[PDB]
This record gives sequence, C-alpha cells and structure tokens, in this order.
Amino acid sequence: RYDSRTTIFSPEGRLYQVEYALESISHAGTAIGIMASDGIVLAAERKVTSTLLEQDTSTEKLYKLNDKIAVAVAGLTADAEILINTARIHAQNYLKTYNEDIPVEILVRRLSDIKQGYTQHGGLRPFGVSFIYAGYDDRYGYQLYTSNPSGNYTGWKAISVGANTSAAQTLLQMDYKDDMKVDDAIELALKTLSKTTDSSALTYDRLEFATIRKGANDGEVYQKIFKPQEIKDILVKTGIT
Amino acid sequence: SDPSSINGGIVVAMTGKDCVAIACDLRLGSQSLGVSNKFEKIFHYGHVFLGITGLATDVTTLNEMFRYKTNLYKLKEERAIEPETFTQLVSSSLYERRFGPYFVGPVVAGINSKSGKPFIAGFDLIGCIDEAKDFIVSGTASDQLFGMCESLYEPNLEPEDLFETISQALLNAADRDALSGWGAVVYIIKKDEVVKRYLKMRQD
Amino acid sequence: IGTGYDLSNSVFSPDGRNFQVEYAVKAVENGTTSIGIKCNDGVVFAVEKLITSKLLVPQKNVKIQVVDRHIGCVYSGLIPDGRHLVNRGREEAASFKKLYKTPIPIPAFADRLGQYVQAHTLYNSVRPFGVSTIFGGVDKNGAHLYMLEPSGSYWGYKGAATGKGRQSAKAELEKLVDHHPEGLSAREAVKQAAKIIYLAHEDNKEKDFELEISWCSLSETNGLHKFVKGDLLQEAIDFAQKEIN
Amino acid sequence: TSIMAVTFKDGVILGADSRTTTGAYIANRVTDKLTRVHDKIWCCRSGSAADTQAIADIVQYHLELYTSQYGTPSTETAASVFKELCYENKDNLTAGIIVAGYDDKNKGEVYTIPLGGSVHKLPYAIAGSGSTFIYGYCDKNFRENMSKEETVDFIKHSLSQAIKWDGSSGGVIRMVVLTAAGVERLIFYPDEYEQL
Amino acid sequence: TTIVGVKFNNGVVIAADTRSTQGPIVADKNCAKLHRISPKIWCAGAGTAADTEAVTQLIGSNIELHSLYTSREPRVVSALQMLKQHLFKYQGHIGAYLIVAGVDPTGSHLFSIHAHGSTDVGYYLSLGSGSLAAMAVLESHWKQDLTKEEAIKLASDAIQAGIWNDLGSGSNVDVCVMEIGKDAEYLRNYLTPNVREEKQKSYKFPRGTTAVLKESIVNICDIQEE
Amino acid sequence: SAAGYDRHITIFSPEGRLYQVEYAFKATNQTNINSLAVRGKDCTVVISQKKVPDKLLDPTTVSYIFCISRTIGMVVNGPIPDARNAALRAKAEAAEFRYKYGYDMPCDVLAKRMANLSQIYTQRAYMRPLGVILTFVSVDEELGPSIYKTDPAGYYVGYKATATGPKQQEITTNLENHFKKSKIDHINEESWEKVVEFAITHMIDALGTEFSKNDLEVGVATKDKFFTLSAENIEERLVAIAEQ
Amino acid sequence: RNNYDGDTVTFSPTGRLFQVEYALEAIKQGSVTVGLRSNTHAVLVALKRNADELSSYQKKIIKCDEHMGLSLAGLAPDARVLSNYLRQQCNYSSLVFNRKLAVERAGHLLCDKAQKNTQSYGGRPYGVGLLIIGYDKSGAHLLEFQPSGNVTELYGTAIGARSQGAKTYLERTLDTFIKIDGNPDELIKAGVEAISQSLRDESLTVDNLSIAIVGKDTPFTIYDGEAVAKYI
Amino acid sequence: DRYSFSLTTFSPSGKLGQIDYALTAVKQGVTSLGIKATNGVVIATEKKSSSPLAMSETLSKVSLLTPDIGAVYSGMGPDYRVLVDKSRKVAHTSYKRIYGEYPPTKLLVSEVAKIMQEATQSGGVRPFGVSLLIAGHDEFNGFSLYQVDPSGSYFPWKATAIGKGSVAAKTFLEKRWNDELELEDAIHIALLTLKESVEGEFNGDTIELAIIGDENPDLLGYTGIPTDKGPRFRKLTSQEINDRLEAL
Amino acid sequence: MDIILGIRVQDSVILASSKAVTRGISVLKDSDDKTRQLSPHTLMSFAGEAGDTVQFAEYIQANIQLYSIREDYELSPQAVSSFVRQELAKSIRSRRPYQVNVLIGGYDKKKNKPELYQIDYLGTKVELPYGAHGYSGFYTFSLLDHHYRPDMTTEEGLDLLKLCVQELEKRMPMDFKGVIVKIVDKDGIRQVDDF
Repeated sequence: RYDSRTTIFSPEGRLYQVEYALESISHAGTAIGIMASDGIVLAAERKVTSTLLEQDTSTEKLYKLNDKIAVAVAGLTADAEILINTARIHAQNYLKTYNEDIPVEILVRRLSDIKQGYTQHGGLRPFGVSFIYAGYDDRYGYQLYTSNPSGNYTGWKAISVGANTSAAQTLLQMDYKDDMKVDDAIELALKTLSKTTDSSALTYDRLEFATIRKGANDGEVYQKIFKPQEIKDILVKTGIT
Repeated sequence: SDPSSINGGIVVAMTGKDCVAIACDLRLGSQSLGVSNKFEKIFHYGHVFLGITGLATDVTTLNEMFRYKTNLYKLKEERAIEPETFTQLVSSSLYERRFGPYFVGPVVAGINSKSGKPFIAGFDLIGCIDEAKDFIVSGTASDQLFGMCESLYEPNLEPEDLFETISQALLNAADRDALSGWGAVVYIIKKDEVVKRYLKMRQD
Repeated sequence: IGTGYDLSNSVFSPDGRNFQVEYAVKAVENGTTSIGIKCNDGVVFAVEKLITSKLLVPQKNVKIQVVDRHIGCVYSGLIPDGRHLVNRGREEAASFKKLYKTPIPIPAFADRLGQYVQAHTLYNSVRPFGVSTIFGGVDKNGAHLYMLEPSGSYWGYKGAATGKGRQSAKAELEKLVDHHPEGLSAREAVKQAAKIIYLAHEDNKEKDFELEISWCSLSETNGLHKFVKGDLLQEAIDFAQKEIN
Repeated sequence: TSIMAVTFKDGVILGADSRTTTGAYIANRVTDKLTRVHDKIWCCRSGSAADTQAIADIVQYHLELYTSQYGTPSTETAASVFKELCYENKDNLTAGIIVAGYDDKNKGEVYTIPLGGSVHKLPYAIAGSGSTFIYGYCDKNFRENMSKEETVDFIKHSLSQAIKWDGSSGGVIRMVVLTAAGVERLIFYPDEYEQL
Repeated sequence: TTIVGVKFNNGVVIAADTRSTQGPIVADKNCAKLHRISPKIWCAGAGTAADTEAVTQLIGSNIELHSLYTSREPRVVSALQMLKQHLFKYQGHIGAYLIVAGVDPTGSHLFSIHAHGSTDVGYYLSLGSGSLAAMAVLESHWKQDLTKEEAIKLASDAIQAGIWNDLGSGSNVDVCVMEIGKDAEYLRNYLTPNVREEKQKSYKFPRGTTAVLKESIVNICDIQEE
Repeated sequence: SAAGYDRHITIFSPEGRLYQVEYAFKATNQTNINSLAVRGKDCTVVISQKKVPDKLLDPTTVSYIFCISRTIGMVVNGPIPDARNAALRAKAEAAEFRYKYGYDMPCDVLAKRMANLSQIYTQRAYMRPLGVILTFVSVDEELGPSIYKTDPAGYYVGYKATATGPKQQEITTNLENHFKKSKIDHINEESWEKVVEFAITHMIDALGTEFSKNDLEVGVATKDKFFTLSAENIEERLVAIAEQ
Repeated sequence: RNNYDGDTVTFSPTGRLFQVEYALEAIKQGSVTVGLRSNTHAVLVALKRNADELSSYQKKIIKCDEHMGLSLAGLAPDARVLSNYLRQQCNYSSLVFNRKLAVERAGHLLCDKAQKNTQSYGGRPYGVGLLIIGYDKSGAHLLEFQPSGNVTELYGTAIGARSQGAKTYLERTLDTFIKIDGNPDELIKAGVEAISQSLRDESLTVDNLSIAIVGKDTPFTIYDGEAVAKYI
Repeated sequence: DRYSFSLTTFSPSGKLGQIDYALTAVKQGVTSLGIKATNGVVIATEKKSSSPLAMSETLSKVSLLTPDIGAVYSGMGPDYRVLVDKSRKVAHTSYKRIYGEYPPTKLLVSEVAKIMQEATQSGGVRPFGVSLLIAGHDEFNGFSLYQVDPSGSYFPWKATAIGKGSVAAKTFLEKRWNDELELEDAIHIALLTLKESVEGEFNGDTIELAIIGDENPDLLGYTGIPTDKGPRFRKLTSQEINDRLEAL
Repeated sequence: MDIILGIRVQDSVILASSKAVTRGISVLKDSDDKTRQLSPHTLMSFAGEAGDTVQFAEYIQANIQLYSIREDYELSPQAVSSFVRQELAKSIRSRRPYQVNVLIGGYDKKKNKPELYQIDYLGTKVELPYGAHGYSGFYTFSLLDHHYRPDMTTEEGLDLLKLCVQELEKRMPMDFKGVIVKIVDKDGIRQVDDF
C-alpha cells in the first residue's frame, strides 16, 4: 500500500491520498453555486441538525472573506476552519498592498498552491475540502470557480460538489437559461438541493444561503447572507413550503 | 521638534450631546513645501472615524494598518468595530513599536451603538488612554486649539450647535498657524447619519 | 517477545521493566571485572584489563581514567562507550569548577552523570548506555564510593563490583564488611584490591591479565588522586599471589 | 552610604547604613540593605539600589537550588556566583556586594566583590562611597577573635563616623548577626549612636 | 501629579489627582489615573504616562492567571516582583514609575518601583512630581499605628497641599481604599478642592456665521440589495 | 488490543485511551515499596518504607523521600530512573518559581505544574511518561496541611490521606475506617510527633509487618518547612508505640 | 531475531549491535596493512589494489601531518570523513598550543566520533579500521583504531584481508624489532616479510608496496618505486 | 486499520479512526451538559471521587477560563488541564488589548478550535482526549453555549450533552426544553437529566452545578464604579445545590 | 540637482526627467537615462539620492512587470502607485533605507482617464495633476497652475512644460542638459524632443 507519507506515488501516477480526500466530500453536505449576470447565489446544506441545535442565529458553511467575495463549504468542517482564515488574511494583504480587492483567480490560485504544497512537501495530509468561490472583480465581472481537494481551479457558470455531484450536475445544466437571472439562481438552487437531500420537505433552518448583487444598489457590490425568514419566502415560491 | 511637528496638520474631534464632530484640515505639507491642498485626514472603519496627524508617510501607512485589523474583527464577529474598543487597539498597536515608534498623534471618534453614548479619545506617539467627553485636539496648532475649543464650548449641545462650535474653532486657529490650514472639512455624525459640510475658508 | 516493549525505549512492558535495558545490563556482564572499595579515609579502584596476546604493550591500556585531579572513575562493558561517558563527565566537571570556584563534591557528580544516561532513554533515536561506572574520591565530607547502572539508577556503596568476574568480587567484599566494619583502611585496601581481582581472574582463566590500581586518599595520597604504580603496585601483586596460594 | 562585615569568634556581624540616595535628595531612609539570599548567608547591598537588588535576586534562586541538589552552600560558593554576574556586566551594571555568611565548619566569613568583581578574603571588608573615611579607624581598632558584644560596639562606633562625614549614610544602623543563636536583627537610633 | 500611598493597620489607601499633565498643556481635566493590576491591587502612574499604562495591563494578566492557579486572592509580591525583573531588561529605555499598593492574606503591603526597578518598603510613600511636596505632610502628621479614617485624612491633606504647591496636580482627588479580605471601594471625586469659574458670555451663533463652500453626504451604514 | 496501539502514545486505541501509559500504573509493584501520607491538623506526615537488603549499601544513601525545596517534601514510589528525572525538574521549577513569583510554591501549584509536565510528555512520541508516583506534602500558607498525589498519567487530585504501592489497598481500607468513624479528616492530636505514632501504628497493622528504624524513612512537613528524620529519631517513635 | 538487523539505536539480545558487528566484516573485505613499531620508529606497510592493469592503484597511505599519518583497511567513504576530521585536530594543536598531538590523545577524539553515530539514527556508522603512527614526545606509538572507537596501543598489529598471518609474523619476531633502534632499514624489511604471509594466492609487486615511515631521525616520507624495490 | 496508524490517509467512508476513537475517549469520562435559557445558562457535571478518600471538592471540574466564561469537559482528566491553561493565556492576548476587557464567548471558541485542529493535522501527534462545553455571556451575541470537538470543529447549541450518559441525556433534553425557560427552570431540568446517569450517590457534594447569569460585584472584588460588570460566572456551593435538589 | 516634472492633460500624462547625473563636482555624462517604463503604458520618472535611484528603479520596474505578466493584463496606475509607496514606507522603518521620489504617470484603461500620482521620498501617495519633487516643485507648483486651463490637450501642455524648463535653468545654478519628455497615452509610451 501507499499510505505512509505523501512523498510517494501510486501506479496511476496520482496518489491514493488524493482519492481518500475526494471521498471525504461525498459524505458531507451538498453545495451549489449558480452564477447569473445579475448576481451569483451560494447555497449549502447542513449535515447535522437537531431542534436543540442552534442554527437559526448562525451559519457554519458560509463565510464572507471580504465584502465582495464569499465561500461555501463541502467536506469535513474540521479541515475547513484553517484554510478560510488564511484566504481571508491573503485578501486583506491584497487590500493593504495594492489598495484594492483581490481578483478571484489569484485568491483561489494561492489556496490551490497551499493544498498541493501539503501533498508536495512532507507526510502531512491533503486537505479534503471543496470550496465554491463566488466573487467580483472589475476585470472579468462575476466569476464562479471551485477549488479541488487536489488543488486546482476551473471556471464555471454553475457547479455542484458535495454529495451526489453527478446527479446534481445533470439537473443544473438541464435547467440553465442562457442569460440567467439571480432570481432564477435562487429558484433553481432550492429545487436541485431537494432531490439530493434525504428529506422530502427542505426547510430554511436546514438551509444556508447568500446571494450577491450589484444589479440592485448599483456601483457597488453588496453581498447578503439571508436571514431565516427570507429563506422561507423563497421556499414558498418554489412550492416546497 | 519631532517629525510630527515638521509635517503638521490638525484633526480636532469634539462631543456635544448624542453627537460628535470630527473635522480636519486639507493641508498636507512636507516641511516648507506645501504638497496638497486637498488631502483629507479623515478615514473610517464602519462608524469609527480615525483622524491622523503627523508625518505624511504614517498618515497613509497606519491607515492601511488599522484597516487590516478592523476587517478581520468585522467578518469574524459580524458587527461593527466600536470606538470604545478601537481606543484600546490604537494604543497597543502603536506601542508595538517603541524602538521604531510611529510619529503621529491620532484622534479617535465615533458613537457606540450599544448605548448611543459619544466617544472621543486622544493619543500621542505610542498612544495612551486620554478620555474626554469634551474635545480632543491634535497637531502643530494643538496648543492654540486646546484653548480655542474650551473657550467656545458650552456643555450640552444640539447636533446643529456642535457644527458652529467646531467650525469657528478650526477657522482661526488653523489660519494663525504656519503649517496648518489650506481648506477644511467637517463631518457631523448626527447619530448614524453623517453630513459632510466643507468649510469655505482661505487657502493658507 | 514482540508487541513493542523493547523495540523502543519509550514503550513500557506490563511487568515493570524494559527488556532493551536488560540486554544493556548483559553487556556490562560481558565486559572485564572492575571493583571499587570504600574506606574510612579513601577509595581504591582496580580493574582487570585482560591480556589477549603479548602484542599489547604492558601498562598502557587500562580502564582507569581521572576526572579533575581527585575523582577516579573506572568503567566496564563496551570499552569505547565507557570512555565516552567519562569524556562528557569531564565536561560537566569543568563547568562546575569555573562557575563556583570550588572542586566538585562527589554526590554532585553523582547526580549529573545519571542525568546523561536518562536523557538517552527518553528518545527512541538515542541508543541507551550499556556500561556501569564505579566512581568516588575524597571531598568536603570525606570519602564516598558510588556506582551507576546503565538503567540510570545509582546508589552509594561500601564495596562495589561489576564485569564478568564480579561473582568472586562480591563475595570478597562481604568478607570485608565482617572483617573490618570500617570497610578497611585505605593503605591496606590497595593490597586488598589486588587479591580480589586474582580470584576474579579464575573466572577468566584461559588468558593472562594486567592489573592496574589507582587510589585517592585523604592524607596517604593527600586529597588528590594518583596512580598506584612503582614499587607500590608490586607489593600489592606479591600480597595477592601469596594469599591466593 | 557605607557597608561592612567584620568576622568574630562566633559569627559575622553585617553592618550597614540605611539611607539610599538619588542625587542630594534621599529616596528612603529605611531601605534594608542587608538582604537574605540563603539561610545562613546574606549579602550587603551598596552603590546603586537597582543594580544590587537585581543581582542579589538572581543569586537568591540559584543558591536555593544549590541547597536542594548539591548540598549546603558556603559563603565561598556564594561569593563566586556573584562574581559571574559582576564580570560580564562590569559595564552594564555596577554592583557593590559584601558577601557574609556563617558556617558551622568555617565560622563567619567576609568576602568582598568589587564592581568588576573578584573573590577576596579579608578579616573585614568595607565598601561603598562612605567606606573611604572609616578605613583608618577600623584598621587600628580591629581586635581579632573578640566577643559578640565587642563586635557590635566596634561596628556602631565606625559607622557613626561614616554618618558624620557622609549624609548618604545615616538613618538607623541595621545589623544582621549570623551566629548559631539564630538570625537577630538589631536597629540603632540616632539618639543612641551619635553621642558615641 | 501628586501620588500618595499610605499603609494602615487594616489595609492601604492610595490617592492621586485625576488631572493629566503632559508638558505645559493639560491633556485631560479628568481621566482615571488609578490603573488596575488586579482587582485588589491598584496602583498609580508617574514618569511616562504611556509606559505606566502599557506595562500594568501585560503584567496584570500574568498575576490574574496566577490568581486562578492558586485559587486565592492575588498577591502584591507577585505583581511587584514581575515588574521588578521586567523593567530591568531594557535598562530604563522603557521606564514606569509607580506606587504599587495591594492587599493579600499575608497582610498589607506597599511598594515603590523605578525605571530599572528596586524595592523600597515604606509605611508611607509618595512619588512623582509631587513627591517633594507630599513628603513633609506624610512625615510630620504621622502617628504610630494608623486606622482607616485616619489614613485617608492624612492622605487627602497631602494631595490638597500638593494641589496648592504643585501645578502638576489639581482637579478632583480620586481615591481607592483596599481593606484586607474586604471589597476595594473606589471613591472617585472623594475630595474635590476644584472650584470653577464660569464664562461671562455665550459662544453659540446662528448658522451662516460659518461659510459653506459645498455640502456632501457620506454613509456609514451599509447598503441592501432588495 | 495491539496493532499499533501500546507501541505509541500518539496512536489511540479503540477505547480512546493509551495502553502504554496505563502499563506504568503497574510499575509500582516492581520496586515493592509502600507509602502512607496522612495529615494532622497543623502538619503533614509522610512515611515510606526504606529497603536496605544488603550490607554493601549505607542506609543514608538509600532514601525515597527527597527535599525538593525548603517547605516542600516529596515521596517517590516506583522505578529509580523516572524517580530522578521527576526530582530534577521539580527542584529546578520550584526554585525558579519561588523568586519569579515571590511566593512559596503551594502543594496544589507544584502538583499542578508537574501534572501539566507529565501531560506534555504523552502528547509527543519523542518523549515518554514518567513511571513514578510523586506524592507531594507541604503545609501551605493558603490552605494549611495538604497532600496532592500526581499520577504517571498527569492526573492529580487531593487526598485526606493516600497510600501507594502493591499492597496499597490494604492501607487504604484502614484509613477509610479511621476518618469515617471519627468524622474528621485529620489525626486528632496536635503534636507532630504523636501524629507520626498513629501513622506508624496503622501501617504495621495494615501490612501485617512490624517495621524497624532502617525499614522506615519519615519526612515531616510542619508550618513553612520540611525536614526528613534520621533513623534514631524514627526509633524513638517506634518504641513509643511498642511499650505503652 | 534479528529485529535488530535494522536498528542501531536498539540493543540486540547479545548486548551488541549487529551493525557494529557487520562493520568488522567490512574490514575483512578491506585492504591489508601491517603496522609495527619500535621506540624510535614506526612503519605502515599497505597493499595497493587495482581492478585491472590499466589502473594506477589506490593510495592506502594518507598523510595526515608531517610526523603522523595513517593507513586504511575497509570502507573508503567512511575513511574520508574521519581523515578530514583527523587533520583538523593535528593542525589545531600546532596552531594554538605549538604542540604535536599525541598519538594516544588523537585517538580519544576519534572514539567519541564513532560512538556519536552509534548513538544517532542519522548518517552511516563506520566500517573501516585505521592503523595510526606518529612520533611525539613519548616516542613512536602504534594505535589500532576500530570503527567501534576502541583504540588499542600494541607493538605490532594488522587489519584487512587475511590479516591473521601478520599477527603470527609479529608475535614471533616481537622482540627482534624492540632491540633495533635507529635503523629505519630494518623496520621497513620486517613489514614486507609480514605481508607476504598475510596474503594468499597473491604475490607482492613493486607498485603494490607503499611504505610510510616516521621516527626520531627519519622525517615523515613515503617510499614508492625504486625506494621500495630495495626491500622487496 | 492504517487510517489510525497514520493520520495522513482517511477512511473511504470519511474521517480518521483517531477522531472516532477521540469520541470514544469522551464517553469514558464523567457526564457534562449545558442548557441555555433566555435569562441564563446552567452548566452541570458530576465528579467521580474514585476512592472514598479522594477529595474532588479540592479540585472542581468547573473552571473559569475567564470570569465571564466557564467550561467543563467530558473525556480524559490530564488532557483537560493544559488545554484550560492555554485558554486563559490566549484570551488576554487576543482581546484584552483589543477591547481591554475579556473576550466575547464566540471569539474564544474560534481560537480553541484551531489548537484541536492542529493535533488532527499531522502524524506524530494525537488528538486531545476531550470534548469541551464552553458557555459564556457577552453583550454582543448575548448568552451562548457551544460544544468544541477535538476534531477541530465546533458547533453552537441550545442544549446538548456529552459523556458516558450522552445518548440518554439528549432525548431527555428534547422533551423538557421549551422556547422560554428561566434560569431556575433550566437548573431544575439540569439535575434530573444528570441524575439519570448516576443514582445512589446523587447529592450536591458529588454533583457540581453552577450558572452563568448576571454580574456579581461580590466576585469582582471591587465596587464604586458606575460601569463595572462583575463575573457573569457564579459558583453555587454545596448547600445551594441541595436547596435546588430538594425542589424537584 | 536632479529634477522630475509632471503634468496631467486630459488624454495623456507628460513626465519629464533631467538627462544630467552629477557625482562629486563632475557631471559624468550629458546623456543619462533616468526614466524607466514599468510596463508599456505606465512610466516612472524618478530622481533622488546618490545611486539609490538606480537600485530602486530596476527593483520597482521588475515587480510591476512581474505582476502585469502574472495577471496577464497590465495593472492599473492605481495598483502600481500604492505598491511603490509601500516599499518606501517599510524602508524608512527598516535598517536600510531607499529615499527615492517618484511620479507614476499611467494611462488607466480600466476607467479611461490619464493618472498622474505624486509619490514622496518619505513614501506618501497623493494624487495631484501638477506634482513635482526636490527643487523643481518650488517653481512649477505655481508656473503650471497659473497658466493651467481646466481642460487640457497634449499640444497645450508641451509648450507650457518647455517654458517651465526655461525658468529652471535661469534661476537655479544648475544644468539639466535639457530634459527628455516621454508621453504616456492610450497608444503606449513614446519619446518626443523638447528644450
């Protein structure tokens, strides 16, 4: 077996370690970011729940790293915390240094180098996490990417990770309207989230949501993590509640 | 004396009654040469306003410095930084360097949202708590302003009353200082509304 | 055995011992007999350095080595490994002299050497020691005799013994408690040391030996350690041969 | 300010003046300059209060650890320990220490460490900027192996003279008698001492 | 600034004026000048204002950990002994000049500290600019064995006398009494010798008596998107 | 079980625990020594056995009661190597603490910092746990008489009285009867000498074996001091019991 | 078991290590040298090896100093690290103390250096024997350095392949060469006889001989070709 | 097997064996629980004496990290003590110079988490043996409760429990929890839940129960300041627990 | 000695820099390059302290080129000007200084406006469309702004600059050996001859 250090290679010319990190995603919650010209939505699903769980005054799989860029989480949560904090630190370096907000491509690119660095160097784990990046820069507008646990990035207009990626992806690309709208993103996301999730009635206390818009309150970007009762409004439109 | 004295420039903040004003001059000079007639010394991280006096480099550099720390504070805790808590921070951060201490005299002002009480605080090179509910003045014309502001201050004032007091104060004191003046701008934080009123004054 | 327990020095057995430390004690046993005899006014150290061929040069290879000018130490087991514990020991000795402007007390030395052995069992990347070390001298409190184990255990002794012929030595030392409850005086103990090593050399018999004796005595070596050599050593040799016969 | 310790037949008696001075103003007129570093061994502090206070503290924890591991310290031992601090910091720090102790095997001892330091054995040592004046006095009127009472009276008169010719010497004359009768502090009022 | 610390046979009381003087300009009329090391250890600053403030928080945190470790009321020897080694290292390049006062279950204690630091164990002390003014009052109005009410009349007199003679002091006298095993009652504005003189004229004007080039409106409240 | 588990202290078992640490709790049976610590009202007493089994060993070099610092004694039970290692660190830290903090290091605080020390050795695989049990005795100035026992795990807890050894249980049961019936957690007499008589008696019944002066070593902690008794002082207390 | 055939930090049940034992093997596959000495001289005679007859043969004599020198038998890589070290110490003694390093004193430094690698888990342990000669204040001395670090002062000794016949030459003639002093010629001839017997299924040739000599009258000099075809 | 002889690789069903064993180590502990109300927070634990002669009164298993925030644990005893030590130090550094008074509850949890996380990261390090509960009170997010897992993740909760009796405590809390509880009411739930776990020894000598409610200027050690806020943390004595334990 | 000039016109930024370099009492050459292109549409003229101008110019040029090349699209004059200023602000707090004053005149393509910034030797970034440093700004703060018409073109600004230069030679005892004028526009950067 190859398991001892990450300084080795399996006969596929990859490492078994990378495969193990891959699988870590597909036992966590489901995550979907759909981009439109009029705003990008980020959505995540909770992988624990109780009625004595506080989840109505908090989120856990949704962090803003600067006031123009936000991330969703799928993977273990223990892995997540360390790398979020570093992305956010890198953003404020950018702000300090250049007097402006970071591009989406770099911020992701850095983070991807760092994951690969723990594969590359030492007997230290790969970090089995997939993050959905939804950002703005005034060079390529809205930008949706995701970052691999192997540590590479690929651009997008919609993507799903998490649990049942394949099932989710076919469903997203079917219903993708070509101009798209932020209101349709929001609508599509709930529908797609439902079928993967093992509950038949998706609910707002079981939902995390942020929508990013510059298409209303123009000339500036305002990113809003939704409050629980608003999430309830959008659920009522999709006819789930 | 110090480098803070060579470059100069004034930031004065004051309290009335459920309001603050923090105002500044538009002069940046580097010694004898006047450099900009329009460099604003007022900056802000949420509702907390940070003025900066002193050497020209540290006006730009410390601004970047305190921006960095208020942005990590804001995101993690999901609330605005408070003027009560920012006073703690300014004093420790400047104290980090003591063997290369930053040569500035800041003024912090804001209004706390967890009580609505008005807060102004004064600092020096490496900063100390200096608590006021009256006024904190700073710069090369600070000795003029300390008396000018006391003289015109009448305790307990309206948001509209406080404009008058800080304007007459700045107007003569900046003018009758070498290294200060050359325009002024006044920010009246009424509670959470900020109106910006440019002072027509002469070019010094 | 297996299941750890000797495979590293960190890991511990359910018995209350460590079987890797037991094989180190076996290495002290294999080494050549050394004895030390405490006295009411000195210490005598002796060693058996066996002669394997006559190609060796006589009185030139020994296990007696001095520390300062008044602490004698002698080692059994793995020969270069006992040398090294003395070489570090010598470094430790010097530090103490420089800082406090005083000669080292023997129980002070005793603490400091056993901290070196113990450090070599806290790490799986450091092989323990496998040497016992008989030691002592004359100081502020008079004469003291110690011995240190490769476990990293040590205690004070009236008579001490280690090596291959240690089975004889132990017996002669006991005869001595009874014979003299002062543990014998330092002058007559140089001769007592020689006789002991001769009965011990009956357990090594197939070969010849070379006997080196050293001493440190309060007023018969003047607070200082010096090597027993000359007409002194030959008298010690004559006593031994006579009483063995 | 002036400090001394004089050996006697059953001990060692430390003598010192209590005024501590920064410039011509007296900081405090009751500073204890005789400071414990160990059970049977105490040091005298002169010079700068600040430098001598720090160097005693460092040695205090060290001689505690010496007593636990390495058996009972000596005055001799103590004095060298102060030397190492004094020699390396001969330019950073200025530390006047008279290092006086009592053994049941070496009786009272008085060792004096200059600024630079060096361990020197003396039948009495005297140190400070108040020591200059009283030298000749103590040189003639040293009787050796004199009684406990004879020591205390001798020291009392010598230091009286130091107070007359220095205003940074004065206050109360404090004494630590390290003997086999315990630790006895003594204090002497200006009413007692000056007529003498 | 006059600082006085006065031990007594039930506790300690430390007092100081509230007025901050940095050079020839009065920096603040009132300010708390009693700095907290620990909740029964209160202390007052002299020399540099920024350095005495800055040091008392770092140290005081280490005494607070130690206060939980020992599970006991906090000790003044521990506070003083940490300042005493700490101030030494930078060799006066960071100074801090303090009357440390506190109480402990081993009794009441009183200290002074320097820039480099040395111990001075007094019964009554004064430090600062108003050391020379305060001293003559502490010495001569002193009775062998003080109690609570006595200790504070002697202490207050000494501040009020140094308000007259010194000009580094003035305004209201802020006081802190720390009595052994009993709460520290903070008496700010204990003795107020500060008289006040009012302006004979108004200084408020109707608008348009200042001139306005232009106006502008900036936010400090975030935007929505809905 | 065994598949990694026992071979490390950085590899957890299926129970979540470490077999390897737990095997040192079985290292007090190998030296075959028992302690007894009891508190009087103003004192703390510690008595541990002294084993001299050979006439080539002086009674005064074999001791297990160590002076750590002026007011602090400690008894060691278990192996001679880990005995020394613990002793050093406790002396270096006690001396260092005392002048840094200006306080005499209480029984709770020495027991605390050492237990912390023992936890640090277990988290890295480079280091190993101590094997010995250290039972610290001091009369504190903040709590009077105290016994805190620190375990080879880095557990530490207070005790009315505590015992350690292979026959530890038999003494425990004897102390249980004593404090329970009287309804006090101390030995009632106030003189430290007469407390030491009571403690010696409980042990001789409990083990079943009469002891001698060179089969005990006794340390006695009084108000701000510690001292260890010599054999002739110990004999005086033994015969105190023997003849009423 | 032989779970100890990998660990050099873990004792073998005998009390040895296998690594130290294998290191003696390395010496056996190594190239023969014979030492011997007298009071006023010491000589090293060593066999040069070749892999073919277009090889110009391996130096088996390294000049450590102008009065001290060594020869090897075993691992040449390990021989290099210790030769470096050894010259550094002899030059140190001539720099600071204007002193020749005693043969015996040098050897005790090399001892700590062997056992450091035994204690550690890092880098190779040694596997070469060095025969050391010098001439100091205490006349010529001959040490046999072992890769364990054991240093043994003899009147003659040998290490390398098939070295048990050199010990038999030396034992018989032990006294012949104690009596000869002041004749470098005699001492050189005695090693040459010695290493003929040592070898088996070989013969000596001119350019297989490298003889290195130091004494009280003879400077440190290496003889080759026509300076060693006088003693073959 | 190899997914907890090494920490690099993972199970193909997710997570290291080390984490699942670290949870086993939690349950081998005493039972600890917390209940949040809207005017208070109760925190409660049991203490095994584990000798008739052991004094668990001298060391309590409810320990203030800072004056407004106490914590408990369930899991290994040695592992708790160093971890608590680091809580007190980081707290002063991280926010008693930024805000000049002790931290938010919320903040100290994100700090603690990074430490637990770092011991899950690499080989030659083991997870901590505990899961903690950190309860506290600040004015910026109000009353809060949290569970801090040795995986390196943390979760806020309204009421939760951990330890040996966790699985019994959790269903119990679901039933008795309401939308508005009082502090007194939450203490009355807390005693019943823990009593399911241990019975035949339940008394306030052996059960330690304490609250985070309002300020105590009495545990503050000073008064005379119009703005002072004393320890939100408060210990009930043995006698006070008995008054509540009768009330059932 | 050593002047740098700047004017912002409403379609170009025009930087000028002296061709003269003096070390000792000796003018080393009457042709010296003292302005470097950071990228093909952003130009840094620089002047300042002895041989610091050379080390600092090449250090700054290389970094901007790396970031333009890295992003794969040249950075704004706004990004560029903070970065240069920030190097300087670190240096005066470090144990080695660089005291080099500079002007960044870029054509910003991001929002389509020419941008002249004034960056101090101290390390102070302030935007001014008539900035200038050393002893130049003592004469040209006033000359540019007297004749300054609120809208400007490349044609208008060049005659006014030439005039400025003509004053400097007259009232300083200096020699600049003329000045090279490189014009920064939307078509890149070019050299055009002037007095």
